[PDB]
Amino acid sequence: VPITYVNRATXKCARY
Amino acid sequence: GKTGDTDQPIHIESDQQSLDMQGNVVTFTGNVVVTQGTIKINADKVVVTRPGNEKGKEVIEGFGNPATFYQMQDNGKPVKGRASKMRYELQNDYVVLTGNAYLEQLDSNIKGDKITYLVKEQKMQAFSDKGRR
Repeated sequence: VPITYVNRATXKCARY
Repeated sequence: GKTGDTDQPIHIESDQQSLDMQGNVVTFTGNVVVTQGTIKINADKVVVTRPGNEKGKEVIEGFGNPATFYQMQDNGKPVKGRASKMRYELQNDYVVLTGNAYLEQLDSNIKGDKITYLVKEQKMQAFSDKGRR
């Protein structure tokens, strides 16, 4: 599967 | 495969996260979500890294003092386990568990301290060392 993580300091996301 | 294996990712909401630009080592801490496909993990620490010129050959470890893993297994033989560390490999079968490693499935349950498992499956192995390396 892909990874999809989200950062506290923007509230928004990326893949790996 | 089946269908869903690229609609549902590994999803991670988090507090104490870091994401590298150069080798792309990643770490999540203090509060971390981990769910994927038909699997859940619980941890206080999570790390992911890439021995990968090619992709999906990524490697993940989770630590919850102890960590736990849960799998709705395809064939009606679901499994769950618990260890000081738990590990998975993203193009691959293999889970590994170390420190107080415990697993239980419809097929079997085992306590040990160094155990490997296969997410597509109902089989496990313990590796009782004595300097064999």
